[PDB]
Amino acid sequence: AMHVAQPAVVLASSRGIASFVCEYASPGTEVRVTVLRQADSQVTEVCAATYMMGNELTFLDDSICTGTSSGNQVNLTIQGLRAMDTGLYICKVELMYPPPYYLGIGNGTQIYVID
Amino acid sequence: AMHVAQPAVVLASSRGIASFVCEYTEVRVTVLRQADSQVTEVCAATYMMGNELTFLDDSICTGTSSGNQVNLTIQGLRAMDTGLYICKVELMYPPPYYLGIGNGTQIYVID
Amino acid sequence: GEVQLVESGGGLIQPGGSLRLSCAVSGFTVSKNYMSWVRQAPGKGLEWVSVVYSGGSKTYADSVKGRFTISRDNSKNTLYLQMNSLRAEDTAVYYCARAVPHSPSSFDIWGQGTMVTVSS
Amino acid sequence: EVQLVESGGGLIQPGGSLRLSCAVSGFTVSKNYMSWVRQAPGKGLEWVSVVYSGGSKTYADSVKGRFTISRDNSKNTLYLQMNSLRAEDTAVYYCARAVPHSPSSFDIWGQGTMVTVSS
Repeated sequence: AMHVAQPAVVLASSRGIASFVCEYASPGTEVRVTVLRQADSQVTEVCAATYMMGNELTFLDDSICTGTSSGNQVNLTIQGLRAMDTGLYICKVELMYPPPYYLGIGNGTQIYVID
Repeated sequence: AMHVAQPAVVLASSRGIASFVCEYTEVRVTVLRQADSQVTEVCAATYMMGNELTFLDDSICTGTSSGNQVNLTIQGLRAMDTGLYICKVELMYPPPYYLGIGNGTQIYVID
Repeated sequence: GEVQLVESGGGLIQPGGSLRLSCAVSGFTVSKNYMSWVRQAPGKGLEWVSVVYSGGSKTYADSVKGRFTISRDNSKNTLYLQMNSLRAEDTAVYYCARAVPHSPSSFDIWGQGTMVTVSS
Repeated sequence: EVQLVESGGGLIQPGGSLRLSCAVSGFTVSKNYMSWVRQAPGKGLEWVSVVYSGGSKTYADSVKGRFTISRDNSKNTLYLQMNSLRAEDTAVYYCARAVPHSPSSFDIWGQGTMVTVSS
């Protein structure tokens, strides 16, 4: 059992840039963080990053998300967001290696995009 | 959305046991502990109303359900486990899907 | 407690053929849990193919409805996916998981997967 | 427009050695994770080796001491050195930007290449 922290609410403007932090307790490690958007039917994988502690983030996603790692957190930035992209953005944190494998799901950050 | 009701305060027993009821079809109930902005899925149970609910791990939480509520019990609590314990009930199937997040049961564990 | 989801029974098949994927489970009782079959087609995202809930009620994606049948055997503690009338659209990696499409859980466990290649 | 091109597979005598190559165009192999996964006929996939973004490497118990995963940065390629091959190593071998823990919409799989062990 691990914990995941991310702010409850973030606002973005017409520039379409939103930033939030996904924080987790590392008891060790190789990390994968995935950002999920709560669509009415299912979750949508917005972006994913992997990295080893101390290294820069490797983004599988094609330039939708950028960010950095600072110990036990990742500082994410989403761009291209419009008003209808408003929703709950959940980051899934996987501590993959060395074992044991850990999975954490955050409460999600509500992103309100204005104009 | 949906309304979920749980008591504001609960004091754990001497043996480190605390009980509370979550008041709300295939249902998943998750107990979230909220320390700061951090969330921990302490335990999770899935059931269809009328069945003995099955926990995804049976070492922390026990419970039962009677119609419109979950009678949850958490064992092995120490003072460090004192905090806000959020009750999440999901009405998964049949549709539509409902996500109800309780206000949170503040569990105190003395000594 | 270590939980194991061991898949099997995939492979290559000609169009119109049938296949029966299995998912051998140890660590939880299958007949008293929810499970789902998920697949990823080449150059596509995760598609949730079928769900069974703890009581026994089942859902299917409309792109597999009437051909795919999700099943669980209480004696073998195994989850099955009977795939009939297979087409080239069903070529994917297939996973079982103690998970649900609606929202993720910290208790989601996934199988190691199995390749399904419908081709001729 | 990511692509994974495989090669180096065929027939080999038991006790022999092969090297599978996964030619990657789309992402940097040196800064990504990748896995070698095989499916023996009549069975599910088996994850035989993983390399994580920072170079850390694991192997399946059935394969430890016999296979070696490696990545060449200058050629952006993923290699699986196979050695002391037995009949059980007969399978279709895939390279994938995936991890055995959980799947992802960003998982990318090679087309697969067949390795046969016949005495």
